[PDB]
Amino acid sequence: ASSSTLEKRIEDLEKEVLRERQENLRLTRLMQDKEEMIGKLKEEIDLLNRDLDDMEDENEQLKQENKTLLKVVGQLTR
Amino acid sequence: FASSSTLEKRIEDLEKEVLRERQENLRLTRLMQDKEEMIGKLKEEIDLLNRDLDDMEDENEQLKQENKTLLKVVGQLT
Ligand SMILES: [K+]
Ligand SMILES: [K+]
Ligand SMILES: [K+]
Ligand SMILES: [K+]
Ligand SMILES: [K+]
Ligand SMILES: [K+]
Repeated sequence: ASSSTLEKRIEDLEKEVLRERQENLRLTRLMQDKEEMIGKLKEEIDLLNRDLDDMEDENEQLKQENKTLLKVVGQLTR
Repeated sequence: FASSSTLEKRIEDLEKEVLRERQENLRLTRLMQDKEEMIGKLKEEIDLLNRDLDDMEDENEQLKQENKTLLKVVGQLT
């Protein structure tokens, strides 16, 4: 094993380490992005479910009003 | 100047390092694929909830026009 070949092996491997560290940094940051996205989506789901609950309530209320008005008309017909 | 042995160990160490960092990036890659799947399902859920909210919107409008008609009927009778 000649010292020149060894020194070049070291040079190459060190380049490699730097490269893969860059790639890992990239992946880590991307990971944080995906995580943020998951958070926002989950929040959006919670909001949508609150909206859905609100709609269920407004509609049930309207159905009871209709039931009442229909009942009234029923009385004005008999 | 560095010993052929010294160089051999720097090489040893660097190779261990590369293998380590590669394992780590593999881990991150798989974790990433997970995050993307998760995001997919969440977005799909958002689609279903928005469809449901649309359905509730239509039903809401139908109940409101029905309500208005009934009010009108009550007005014409008494
Ligand atoms: K070598
Ligand atoms: K290499
Ligand atoms: K890390
Ligand atoms: K060295
Ligand atoms: K090292
Ligand atoms: K890669």
